[PDB]
Amino acid sequence: LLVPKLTASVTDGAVGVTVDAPVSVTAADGVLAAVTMVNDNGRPVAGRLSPDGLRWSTTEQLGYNRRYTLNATALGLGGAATRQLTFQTSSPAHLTMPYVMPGDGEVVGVGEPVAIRFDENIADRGAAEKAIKITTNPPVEGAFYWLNNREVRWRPEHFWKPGTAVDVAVNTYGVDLGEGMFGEDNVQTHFTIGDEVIATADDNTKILTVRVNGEVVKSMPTSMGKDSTPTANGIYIVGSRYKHIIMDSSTYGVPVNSPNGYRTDVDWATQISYSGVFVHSAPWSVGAQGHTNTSHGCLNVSPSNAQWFYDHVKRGDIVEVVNTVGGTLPGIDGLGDWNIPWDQWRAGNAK
Ligand SMILES: */C(C(=O)Nc1ccc(OC)cn1)=C(\Cl)S(=O)(=O)Cc1ccccc1Cl
Ligand SMILES: [Cl-]
Ligand SMILES: [Cl-]
Ligand code: NA
Repeated sequence: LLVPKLTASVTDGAVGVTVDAPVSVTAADGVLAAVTMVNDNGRPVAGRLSPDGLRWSTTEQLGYNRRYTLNATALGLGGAATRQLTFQTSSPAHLTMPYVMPGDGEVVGVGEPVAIRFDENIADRGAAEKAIKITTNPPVEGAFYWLNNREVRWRPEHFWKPGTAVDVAVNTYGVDLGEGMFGEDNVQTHFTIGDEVIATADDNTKILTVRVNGEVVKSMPTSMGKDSTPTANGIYIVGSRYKHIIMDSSTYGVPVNSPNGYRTDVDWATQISYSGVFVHSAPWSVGAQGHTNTSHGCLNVSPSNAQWFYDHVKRGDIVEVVNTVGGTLPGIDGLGDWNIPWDQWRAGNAK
C-alpha cells in the first residue's frame, strides 16, 4: 500500500531559477491526476501530461522576475498524494540579443565561419559557448574563438567540405552570461556549404586566379596596394557584394581633397575584409593591372572582371593573397578568421 511519490525539477523556496529549461513533475507508484503552475498574477503556464500519466512538463518558456506556484496531485492503487512548490526565477540586470550569420537557408562558401554576435558585452564567454549547439553533417570538429567582447566565431580546422549541413542552435534564453546579463531569446539557423571557390592573388605575377573545385576557371590581372599602403597577405573570406557602393573618405576622417582621399561610386565591389579590402572595378588603372600596384589595399581589376567576380563568388568563398610586401591580415579582422593557427583557435579565448 505504497502512497504515490512525486518528484519535481524545482525545489520549494528556490530562487534564481533559470528559465533555460522547462519545469517537470514525475510520479512513481501512481499517476499524475492534475498538475498546474501559475505565476504571481495567477496566469497559468502551458504544460502537457504524458500519455502514461507519469510525466508532466511545461511547454511554454517561463519568464524572468516571476514567482511560480506549482501544484501536483498523484493517484495510485495505494492512495493519493499532493504537493505545492513555489519558486522564483532569475532577475536579470540586463538582457542581450544574439544575431547569427550566415542567414538561415543560405548556401555559403567553404570559408564561412559560424558567427554569433550579441548586442552587449559578454562577461562569461564560456557560458555563451556552452549554450550554442553546432551540428555538422558530415560531422567535423570545430571550436569557438572570440573576435571581440560581443562576437564569437566557430569553424573547423580546415575549409568546409561542399555538401556539409551546418545547424546553429543559440540556446541563450535564460542563460546567465555573466554580471547579470541574460540571453534575451533563442536563435535557430541552418545553412549549407556549396562549391569550393578559392581565388589566389599572387603579387609576384599580379594575377588573380579563380579555382572552382580545383579547376582554374578564370584568371584576371590585378593591381593591389602600393608599397606605401600594401595589401596584406593571408586568407580573406568573401563578405558582402555590391553592384555599386558609394564611398567617402571624409566619413572616416580623411579629407576628400587629401592624397589618400576619395569620393566615388564604385562598381562591382566585393568585400573581403572588414578593414576595407575590396575586389572592385578600376577602369582608371587597367594599364597597371597585372604589372604594378597602385591602390590603397584593394585588389583593382577590370570592369568586366570585377563584374565576373561579383557574379561568380558568394559569401564564404576564399581570396588568398600571397607575396605582397605587406604583413598578414589580422585574424580578428572580421573576415580573417583563417589566419589564426588551429592550435590557437582551438585553445580559444573564453577566459
Ligand atoms: C580600395 C582601394 O584601394 N581603391 C583604390 C584606391 C586608389 C586607386 O588609385 C589607383 C585605385 N583604387 C578601397 Cl575600398 S578605397 O578605400 O581606397 C575607396 C576607393 C577609392 C578610390 C577608388 C575606389 C575605391 Cl573602392
Ligand atoms: Cl583598404
Ligand atoms: Cl571602405
Ligand atoms: Na516576483
